[PDB]
Amino acid sequence: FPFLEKMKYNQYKEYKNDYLFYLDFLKKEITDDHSFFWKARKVIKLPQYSVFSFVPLKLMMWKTMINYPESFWYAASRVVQSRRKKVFVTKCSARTLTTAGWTFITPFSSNIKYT
Amino acid sequence: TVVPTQTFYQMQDYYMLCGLRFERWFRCDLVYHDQRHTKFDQVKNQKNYKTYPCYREY
Amino acid sequence: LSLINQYKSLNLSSSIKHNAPFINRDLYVFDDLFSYNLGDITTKKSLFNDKNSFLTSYSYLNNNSWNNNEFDLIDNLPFTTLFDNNDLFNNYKSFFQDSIFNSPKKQLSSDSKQLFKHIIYRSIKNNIIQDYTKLVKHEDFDEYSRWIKRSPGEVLPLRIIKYPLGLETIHNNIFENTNNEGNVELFRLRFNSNSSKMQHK
Amino acid sequence: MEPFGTDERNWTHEEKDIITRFLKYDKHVNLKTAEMVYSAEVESAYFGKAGALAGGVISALFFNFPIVRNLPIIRRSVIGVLPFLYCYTWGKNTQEELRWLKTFAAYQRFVVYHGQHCKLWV
Amino acid sequence: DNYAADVQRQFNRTAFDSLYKICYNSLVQKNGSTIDFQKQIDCHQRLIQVFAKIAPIVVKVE
Amino acid sequence: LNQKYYTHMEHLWTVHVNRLNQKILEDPLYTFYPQELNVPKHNIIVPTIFRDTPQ
Amino acid sequence: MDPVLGDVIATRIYKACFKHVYGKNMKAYSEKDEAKFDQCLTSYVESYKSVTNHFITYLGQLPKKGLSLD
Amino acid sequence: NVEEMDTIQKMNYEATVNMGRQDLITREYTFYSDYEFIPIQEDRKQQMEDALNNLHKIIHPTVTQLKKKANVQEIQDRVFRKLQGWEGELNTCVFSAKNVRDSNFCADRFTNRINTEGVEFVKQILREY
Amino acid sequence: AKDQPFDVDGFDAKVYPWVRENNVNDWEYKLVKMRGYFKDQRFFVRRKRDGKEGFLVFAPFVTAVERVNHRLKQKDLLPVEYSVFVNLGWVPVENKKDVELGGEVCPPMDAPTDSTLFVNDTFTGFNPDPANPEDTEQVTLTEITGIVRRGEQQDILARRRNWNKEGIYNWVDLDYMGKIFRLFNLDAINTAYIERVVPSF
Amino acid sequence: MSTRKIFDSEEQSFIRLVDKFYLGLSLTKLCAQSCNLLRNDISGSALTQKEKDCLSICYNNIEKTQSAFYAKVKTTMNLPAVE
Amino acid sequence: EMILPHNNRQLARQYFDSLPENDINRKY
Amino acid sequence: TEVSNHNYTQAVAYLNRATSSCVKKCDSLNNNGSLSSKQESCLKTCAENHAIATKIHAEYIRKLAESKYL
Amino acid sequence: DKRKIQHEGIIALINYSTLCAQKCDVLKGHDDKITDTEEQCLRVCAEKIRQTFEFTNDIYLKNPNLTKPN
Amino acid sequence: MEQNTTQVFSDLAYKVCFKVINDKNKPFVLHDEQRLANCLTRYVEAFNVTSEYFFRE
Repeated sequence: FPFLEKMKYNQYKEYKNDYLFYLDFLKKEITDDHSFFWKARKVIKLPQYSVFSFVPLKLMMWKTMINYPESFWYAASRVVQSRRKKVFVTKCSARTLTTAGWTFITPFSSNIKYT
Repeated sequence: TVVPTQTFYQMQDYYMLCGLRFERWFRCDLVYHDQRHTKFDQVKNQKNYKTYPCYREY
Repeated sequence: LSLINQYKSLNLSSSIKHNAPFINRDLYVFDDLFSYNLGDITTKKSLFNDKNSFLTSYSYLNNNSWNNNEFDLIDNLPFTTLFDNNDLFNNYKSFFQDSIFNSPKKQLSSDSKQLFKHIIYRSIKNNIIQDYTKLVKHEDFDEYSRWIKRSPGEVLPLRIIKYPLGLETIHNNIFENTNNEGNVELFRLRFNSNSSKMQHK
Repeated sequence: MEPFGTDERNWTHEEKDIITRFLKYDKHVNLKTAEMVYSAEVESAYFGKAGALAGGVISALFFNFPIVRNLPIIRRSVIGVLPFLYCYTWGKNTQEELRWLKTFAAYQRFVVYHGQHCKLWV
Repeated sequence: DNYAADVQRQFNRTAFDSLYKICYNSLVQKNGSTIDFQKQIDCHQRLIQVFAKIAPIVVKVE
Repeated sequence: LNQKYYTHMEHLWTVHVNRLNQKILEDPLYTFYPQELNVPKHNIIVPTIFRDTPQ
Repeated sequence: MDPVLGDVIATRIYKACFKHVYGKNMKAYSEKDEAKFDQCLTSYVESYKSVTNHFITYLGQLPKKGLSLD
Repeated sequence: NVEEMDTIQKMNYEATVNMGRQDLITREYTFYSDYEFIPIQEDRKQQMEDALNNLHKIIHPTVTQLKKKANVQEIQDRVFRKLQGWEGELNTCVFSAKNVRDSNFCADRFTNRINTEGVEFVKQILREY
Repeated sequence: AKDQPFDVDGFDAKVYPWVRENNVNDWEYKLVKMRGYFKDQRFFVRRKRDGKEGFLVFAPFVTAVERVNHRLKQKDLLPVEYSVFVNLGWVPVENKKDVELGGEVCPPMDAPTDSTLFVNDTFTGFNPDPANPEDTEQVTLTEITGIVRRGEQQDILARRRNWNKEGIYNWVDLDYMGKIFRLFNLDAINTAYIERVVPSF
Repeated sequence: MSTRKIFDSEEQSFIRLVDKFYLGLSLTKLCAQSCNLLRNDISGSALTQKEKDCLSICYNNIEKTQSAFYAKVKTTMNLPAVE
Repeated sequence: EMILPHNNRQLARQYFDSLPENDINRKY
Repeated sequence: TEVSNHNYTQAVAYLNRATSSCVKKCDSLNNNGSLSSKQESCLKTCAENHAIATKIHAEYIRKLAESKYL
Repeated sequence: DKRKIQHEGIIALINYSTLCAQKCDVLKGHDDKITDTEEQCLRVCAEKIRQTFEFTNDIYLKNPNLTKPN
Repeated sequence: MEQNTTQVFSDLAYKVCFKVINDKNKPFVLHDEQRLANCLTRYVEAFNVTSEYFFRE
């Protein structure tokens, strides 16, 4: 999903029709410009390294990805062994995504808030 | 009963009755709303407490 | 295009020295008219008028006059002590809790500027003391709130309201109201005091 | 506030101008209504100039149309200006129509804002 | 400049104006519209003498 | 023009003479003076100090 | 405040007492006049205290927000 | 006083005081676009209240001796039509009032209408019943 | 060569005399000593001085402010700023980066000796108080002496043509400068600009 | 009685002088009214012997009561020291 | 409308006061 | 809530003017150093009236300035 | 200085305006509207003040000996 | 100086209006507050008229 957010590059959309200050925009400090940083998903106690790379394992060799005509979902589809075989855990996180039976009952059927 | 239930007693849902009763109460309130704390139950001397005239309709 | 012949007179002094009701200021006697023991005056000192209002004006100029004090610190009055009198101290705190008796220097300066503009324009009509900017003011009130609702039209100055009859049948009396004179009331007068005031929810 | 009916006089040019300038600059007009009138004035101004320019362009060509180019000068000029007159009238009428319709909408908004219409309440 | 002299000049002008106002208030009658100019001048001179005698007594650094 | 404004002015002059006969020299009900002859409106309206009701 | 404000208050008190004592009897100074000035000062101070008390009490008892009482 | 009341009594007293202090809070929030008018002064308010009390004094014996709410409401409706015409006149004349002198003139006219024409109209009505 | 500068303070600092009289022809090349404070933004116009390629540097110069907000505690409005363009000077092409944003043109004016001058001016609205009790009205005034210059016009044959979209400017377009810098007194700015002059060296 | 250091020495002295000046004007008016100088029967810009005697009495009373009364007011007010 | 009597500038009366003594209006 | 030195001085000035006017109105100096009951009642009434008048006058001045702004 | 001259002129304006207001008896409480009679009285009072000041400035300019040091 | 002028104006207004309104030394009421406001308005209008007449009128 970081590859989906285009608001990340919204700054460059300012100067596509306004070159006047574009050079000034190029004199800024690069923090996350044309780069992706994933925060640590694990506690690693290695003081010798200041920063730990948490790039997904399938996104490391851009060459392999530069000629593949598919979305980046391969790096996110079933890449972890962790599972939670519990009834109470939420497998949808989108409680509204359902139906109201063959008898369309309202407002349940007729509102995006519920369905 | 100031506003009878029999006006819309045929309906099990009291939506029209709710509207009618609230209409009557709001007329009473518009008559008496600003005198409540000087002439009615909201006075400081509660020994002189007099019931607000729209209590029953409310 | 709006500045063709709108500003012909610009020196307020040139109009003050002529039409104001005061003695001409070029009289050499003013140099040594009376005798005073001024002492040492090493800085330019300006006299402020009125027997009552002069000191306040000086208090307005001094920056040290705008140091905020807690009520515990200012717990004394010129002939009254407030720490011993708890009721008077509480009333003193409440009195200073009023926004009109504790206005900041910006509020005082705005009031001074507006009053001075009123005095200058309503007297000289020079039209250079007024705001050079043309202001167009519109009320942008958010009507999508359920706690503040303005009044469409107005709450009219006087409204005559009929007291409903027969609302109460507790003791077979149809007249809810009775004035001090002992007479039953059929009508009521409701007055609107503040036009711009909102109505409480 | 205005009278309503068939026998009532339609809004005159002077009344329309007065009400427009009232909605634009009065203190009792909210910012939304004033913005409505301002946007009415901004967008409508294009239509009159556009219609006049289009009529001028067409009539320049229509002055040399295969039959028009072979007519005596008086008839040629009248027939040539007929497109210009029509397009200029269209531009001016459309500009006035758009501006006055949005101004009348703003006037309705002002009337409802100050509760100056009977049979209209919240 | 002579700040003391300027302060003295301001004091003299203010005293002149105040005494003139006192005389005008004293000698005006019939809701205004009636005052004697020579009488006003004479009263102003008398009050000027009074304030000249009083000023050293009161106006002094303590 | 004479037809229309003759009837209209006849009514107007009848009203004028009727109000002159009664020595009514004030202005009629729909006289709108120019701004130099109009009373300015007093903006400053200080509301009365709020005070808790004893009752 | 500033002590010069106390001096201004002293000036007002002196003016009031001088008007009270010598306003209608423009006579020479005496020890009786000294006693009268002391009495006028005492009366003015008591009046100032009473006026301050009532002024602050009235301007302090006017409601300005919702009563809380903690 | 507050020190002489228990916790519940203090709660009730604070409740009554706060319910009385509604208008005070609303005094802070004023609208710019509203049409300001000079309000009816307190003396004129009291005079109009006295005129209404005089009308009620005239009305009281008849309505209190009347045993029919229909008749009492008919009397109220007629008197209210008259008083409402006069009230509309007063509101029209007060909203356009340029100053307190104009407001006082309008209020005095309304009070005189109540005290002169109102009493006669009410007396004729009550003589009908 | 006479070096007698007309003072720009007071009402003339709010609406300029040349703007007010529309007689910049009678005001061109006349020294004026104006008081006010500069803005941060700088404008560069391609120009050669003494045969060296460079840029004329202009900066908005706020000569007056107006505070139209009566709700001082509730709302912190932006003051209406009356400004004129001041030609700060000329910098060679290689040193264009050496021009600083918000840099001080010259040392500010000294604190006035008179204690009655530490208030907001009636016309300019400026308070020359180094420690203003109101932190939202503190201003560091500055005095600049310079000649009055009329704005330039486009003349392609003279090679003064500016591509506003591409950021290349060869002639002083006061209208575009005001529009881009979001200044208020657009007409007064278009009237003329002041070229700062220093007493030799 | 809450006293703070607001005015410096010279400014405080000048404000004291201003207060003394306005007290002097008020006492001038008071002496004139008490000695009957502001009457409507004034004949010229001069003071008669009776007026001069009354004014001299007024000056004597002012001189013999100013400092003592000021000190007494200072003591009865009892303003705390500023520090 | 109704111009209040204290606010009523009797302009008509003014024109009636400037009228000659023989005009038909005075007869009216 | 913290009060400025200028606001404290203004409160003292209000007290001074109220005291001066009340003394002049009620003749409180016509005592032996202690106020009479009638003079005390008159001083209380005058102080309350001065409090009301001070509040109304300050509100009027503020509204005049605001109407200049508005 | 020009600023001080302006200050003195405006102060004199205020003082004589309130002098005319007191003398003409235009301050009342029944209404806030100053009638035409009171307005004319105020204008006549201002005219008389202007005449008196003109006479005073004329006589003081010609013969300074009338006003001298002390 | 302008602040001093405005202070003098306001203080004179208060003094004269309270002299006029508080003449019987009766306790004030809401109508008395309104009368004080009317007196202040009268003072301001009198100042307007007098100053206008002073400046060429």
